[PDB]
Amino acid sequence: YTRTQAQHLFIILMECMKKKELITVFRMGSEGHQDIDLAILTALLKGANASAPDQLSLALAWNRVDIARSQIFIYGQQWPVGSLEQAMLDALVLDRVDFVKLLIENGVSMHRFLTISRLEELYNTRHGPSNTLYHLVRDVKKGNLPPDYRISLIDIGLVIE
Amino acid sequence: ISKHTQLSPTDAFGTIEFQGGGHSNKAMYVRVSFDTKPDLLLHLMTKEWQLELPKLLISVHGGLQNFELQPKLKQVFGKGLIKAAMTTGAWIFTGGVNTGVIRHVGDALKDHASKSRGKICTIGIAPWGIVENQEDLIGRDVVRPYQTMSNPMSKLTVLNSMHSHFILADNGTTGKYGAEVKLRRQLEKHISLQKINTRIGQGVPVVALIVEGGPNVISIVLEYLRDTPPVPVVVCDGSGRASDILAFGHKYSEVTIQKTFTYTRTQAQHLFIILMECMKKKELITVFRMGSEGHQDIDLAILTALLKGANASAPDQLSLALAWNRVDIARSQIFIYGQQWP
Repeated sequence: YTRTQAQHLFIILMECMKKKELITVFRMGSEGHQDIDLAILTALLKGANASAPDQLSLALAWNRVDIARSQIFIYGQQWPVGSLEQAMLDALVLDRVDFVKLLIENGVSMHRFLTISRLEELYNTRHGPSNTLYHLVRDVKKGNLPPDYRISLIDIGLVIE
Repeated sequence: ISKHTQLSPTDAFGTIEFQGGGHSNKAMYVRVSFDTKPDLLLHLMTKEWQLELPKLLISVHGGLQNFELQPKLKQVFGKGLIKAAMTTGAWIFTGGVNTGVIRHVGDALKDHASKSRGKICTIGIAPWGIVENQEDLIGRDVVRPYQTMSNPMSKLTVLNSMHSHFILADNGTTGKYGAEVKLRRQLEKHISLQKINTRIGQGVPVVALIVEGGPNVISIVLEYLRDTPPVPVVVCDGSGRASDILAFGHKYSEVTIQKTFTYTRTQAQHLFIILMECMKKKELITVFRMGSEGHQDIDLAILTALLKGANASAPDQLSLALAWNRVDIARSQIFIYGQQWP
């Protein structure tokens, strides 16, 4: 295939095999990861060499619940304190029902998570699909509203009434 | 010290709501001394908790470390245990904390509860010194919320959810085991002698289930086999612990050069004396293997071991099968060729 044994690519080949922690091989029925789409995504989580919260954030961004279920949520992960709470808040803002269910099943409790400030933050999000809450808040509290306005829980009570 | 503690009264009983899980599960609990008489415990469990007297008792002795069972084996084990505990009105005695085989029992209960009706009377007998929150449970006869979140650096373990009742026994210490084994064995002995509703004269049958284990699992198996009423046990092979060693030793009854496993103090220390005593009393051991031997269903393996383990006559076996409401068990075992009914 090359210029006989006189010319070889063995130096670069052995350097690559020295850095073989990142190589992923996809074989039909021989090794694991029989799905190539799983082979690509699982290589990205370990290839980033980041913590569990960063892997969970990446899986949340990709909207792949099974990837986080089979890889991120395993035995002995040692989440930092206050990380699952932030993951739950991010999943709640981005409208990820499957991740909310998975985080609920894996330890987090809604009674301690929900505070007044967190609910205020939830009511003033920009992610997710469109909604008509701003028009209702404008219609309730007088004819005029400032542009850069934070919607307080009093306004939500007024619009509910 | 030489057990110089204060004999204070009990101050923790009621019901706990396991906050955090996706299941709304209630669990009654009491905190009693480890020297409490079995009769009073049975009175509490029968009259205060409104539990009917069981037709069967199952002990789930296993390893303490968080081992992992391979797939296609833990699933069938969980399904068989659930079916045996649900079709037959029975109690399950577990460790209680969320470590070892108790986690497997917990997820088996959790998977069943999402598909079928009914409740399983799972009872956990755990020491008080290992719970992650000794506080948050002192409220007497009042619902106390409990958190299932696990902190790996807390050096303790959380109470396993999906358990119907808890018996928290304390010897006064904190952070060590050994305060519940004797009480659990005494309660099993006292409930075994309890009379079933049938007027034949037979007590509640008791079986033991072994998954994973350790050096003390051989000791408790030997103690079960040496009881004045013998108690059958059931073991598994795909665990990788002394249960697998026991299953291997079940074959070739009376290979002594295979006593090296880097698991105990070399060849100088061995459990071969107790192992060979258990293999001398191997008529009660039952081994469940996937596709190798017979009894491919573990729920059938448990029930068939109880009929032969009682060493009773055909009428008593038929009465037991009638009480368990298992027609197939009597059809395939009791009604065979040459039974000689009185």
